[PDB]
Amino acid sequence: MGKLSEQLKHCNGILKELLSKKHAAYAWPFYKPVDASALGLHDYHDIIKHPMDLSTVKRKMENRDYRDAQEFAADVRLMFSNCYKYNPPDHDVVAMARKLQDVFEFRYAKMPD
Ligand SMILES: Cc1cc(-c2nc3ccccc3n2CC2CCOCC2)cn(C)c1=O
Repeated sequence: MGKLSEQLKHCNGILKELLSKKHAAYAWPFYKPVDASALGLHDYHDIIKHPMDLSTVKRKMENRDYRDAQEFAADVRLMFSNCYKYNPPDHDVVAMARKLQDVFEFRYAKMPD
Protein backbone atom coordinates (compact mmCIF):
# COMPACT_ATOMS: atom_id res chain seq x y z
CA MET A 1 0.00 0.00 0.00
CA GLY A 2 2.92 2.32 0.81
CA LYS A 3 4.17 4.64 -1.94
CA LEU A 4 6.91 3.37 -4.27
CA SER A 5 10.29 5.07 -3.82
CA GLU A 6 11.19 7.72 -6.39
CA GLN A 7 13.44 5.29 -8.27
CA LEU A 8 10.73 2.59 -8.14
CA LYS A 9 8.21 5.13 -9.49
CA HIS A 10 10.51 5.50 -12.50
CA CYS A 11 10.70 1.69 -12.77
CA ASN A 12 6.90 1.47 -12.64
CA GLY A 13 6.69 4.06 -15.44
CA ILE A 14 9.05 1.99 -17.59
CA LEU A 15 7.01 -1.15 -16.87
CA LYS A 16 3.80 0.65 -17.90
CA GLU A 17 5.50 1.74 -21.14
CA LEU A 18 6.76 -1.79 -21.90
CA LEU A 19 3.18 -3.06 -21.51
CA SER A 20 1.64 -0.22 -23.56
CA LYS A 21 0.12 -0.46 -27.05
CA LYS A 22 3.05 1.68 -28.31
CA HIS A 23 5.38 -1.34 -28.11
CA ALA A 24 2.89 -4.20 -28.57
CA ALA A 25 4.20 -5.26 -32.00
CA TYR A 26 7.42 -6.56 -30.37
CA ALA A 27 6.53 -6.72 -26.63
CA TRP A 28 3.75 -9.30 -26.84
CA PRO A 29 5.99 -12.44 -26.49
CA PHE A 30 7.05 -11.09 -23.05
CA TYR A 31 3.58 -10.27 -21.69
CA LYS A 32 2.94 -13.64 -20.03
CA PRO A 33 5.00 -16.65 -18.78
CA VAL A 34 6.25 -18.89 -21.57
CA ASP A 35 3.79 -21.79 -21.72
CA ALA A 36 6.36 -24.39 -22.71
CA SER A 37 3.91 -27.29 -23.05
CA ALA A 38 1.45 -25.24 -25.13
CA LEU A 39 4.21 -24.09 -27.50
CA GLY A 40 5.77 -27.59 -27.72
CA LEU A 41 9.01 -26.37 -26.10
CA HIS A 42 9.52 -29.48 -24.00
CA ASP A 43 13.15 -28.55 -23.21
CA TYR A 44 12.37 -24.98 -22.08
CA HIS A 45 12.44 -25.63 -18.31
CA ASP A 46 15.60 -27.76 -18.66
CA ILE A 47 17.36 -24.78 -20.25
CA ILE A 48 15.73 -21.83 -18.43
CA LYS A 49 15.99 -22.30 -14.66
CA HIS A 50 14.44 -18.93 -13.73
CA PRO A 51 11.55 -17.93 -16.06
CA MET A 52 10.50 -14.27 -16.04
CA ASP A 53 7.94 -12.17 -17.93
CA LEU A 54 6.33 -8.73 -17.69
CA SER A 55 3.14 -9.94 -15.96
CA THR A 56 5.30 -11.41 -13.18
CA VAL A 57 7.30 -8.18 -12.92
CA LYS A 58 4.02 -6.24 -12.69
CA ARG A 59 2.71 -8.50 -9.90
CA LYS A 60 6.00 -8.15 -7.99
CA MET A 61 5.91 -4.35 -8.30
CA GLU A 62 2.28 -4.21 -7.11
CA ASN A 63 3.16 -6.51 -4.17
CA ARG A 64 6.20 -4.34 -3.26
CA ASP A 65 8.44 -7.36 -3.79
CA TYR A 66 11.16 -5.15 -5.33
CA ARG A 67 13.07 -3.25 -2.67
CA ASP A 68 14.98 -1.09 -5.17
CA ALA A 69 15.43 -0.30 -8.87
CA GLN A 70 18.36 -2.72 -9.16
CA GLU A 71 16.16 -5.68 -8.15
CA PHE A 72 13.50 -4.65 -10.69
CA ALA A 73 16.09 -4.26 -13.47
CA ALA A 74 17.58 -7.70 -12.72
CA ASP A 75 14.17 -9.32 -13.40
CA VAL A 76 13.64 -7.40 -16.64
CA ARG A 77 17.14 -8.34 -17.81
CA LEU A 78 16.60 -11.96 -16.72
CA MET A 79 13.55 -12.04 -18.98
CA PHE A 80 15.64 -10.87 -21.97
CA SER A 81 18.58 -13.13 -21.09
CA ASN A 82 16.25 -16.14 -21.02
CA CYS A 83 15.16 -15.26 -24.56
CA TYR A 84 18.79 -14.93 -25.74
CA LYS A 85 19.74 -18.22 -24.05
CA TYR A 86 16.90 -20.41 -25.35
CA ASN A 87 16.42 -19.09 -28.89
CA PRO A 88 18.87 -19.04 -31.84
CA PRO A 89 20.17 -15.48 -32.36
CA ASP A 90 18.52 -15.12 -35.79
CA HIS A 91 15.02 -15.98 -34.48
CA ASP A 92 12.26 -13.36 -34.81
CA VAL A 93 11.56 -13.44 -31.05
CA VAL A 94 15.20 -12.48 -30.40
CA ALA A 95 14.86 -9.44 -32.70
CA MET A 96 11.76 -8.48 -30.73
CA ALA A 97 13.61 -8.92 -27.42
CA ARG A 98 16.47 -6.70 -28.64
CA LYS A 99 14.02 -3.96 -29.64
CA LEU A 100 12.15 -4.05 -26.33
CA GLN A 101 15.42 -4.18 -24.38
CA ASP A 102 16.57 -1.05 -26.24
CA VAL A 103 13.39 0.69 -25.04
CA PHE A 104 14.09 -0.55 -21.52
CA GLU A 105 17.81 0.27 -21.31
CA PHE A 106 17.52 3.81 -22.68
CA ARG A 107 14.71 4.80 -20.31
CA TYR A 108 16.28 2.96 -17.34
CA ALA A 109 19.38 5.10 -17.96
CA LYS A 110 17.21 8.20 -17.27
CA MET A 111 16.74 7.06 -13.64
CA PRO A 112 16.62 10.04 -11.20
CA ASP A 113 19.49 10.17 -8.69
C1 LIG B 1 10.64 -19.51 -26.84
C2 LIG B 1 9.77 -18.32 -26.59
C3 LIG B 1 8.47 -18.28 -26.95
C4 LIG B 1 7.64 -17.13 -26.73
C5 LIG B 1 6.23 -17.12 -27.13
N1 LIG B 1 5.28 -16.71 -26.32
C6 LIG B 1 4.09 -16.87 -27.05
C7 LIG B 1 2.78 -16.59 -26.69
C8 LIG B 1 1.77 -16.85 -27.61
C9 LIG B 1 2.06 -17.35 -28.87
C10 LIG B 1 3.37 -17.63 -29.24
C11 LIG B 1 4.37 -17.37 -28.31
N2 LIG B 1 5.75 -17.54 -28.36
C12 LIG B 1 6.47 -18.04 -29.54
C13 LIG B 1 6.47 -17.03 -30.65
C14 LIG B 1 7.17 -17.59 -31.89
C15 LIG B 1 7.36 -16.54 -32.95
O1 LIG B 1 8.07 -15.41 -32.44
C16 LIG B 1 7.33 -14.80 -31.40
C17 LIG B 1 7.16 -15.73 -30.23
C18 LIG B 1 8.20 -16.07 -26.09
N3 LIG B 1 9.52 -16.08 -25.71
C19 LIG B 1 10.10 -14.92 -25.04
C20 LIG B 1 10.35 -17.17 -25.94
O2 LIG B 1 11.53 -17.11 -25.57
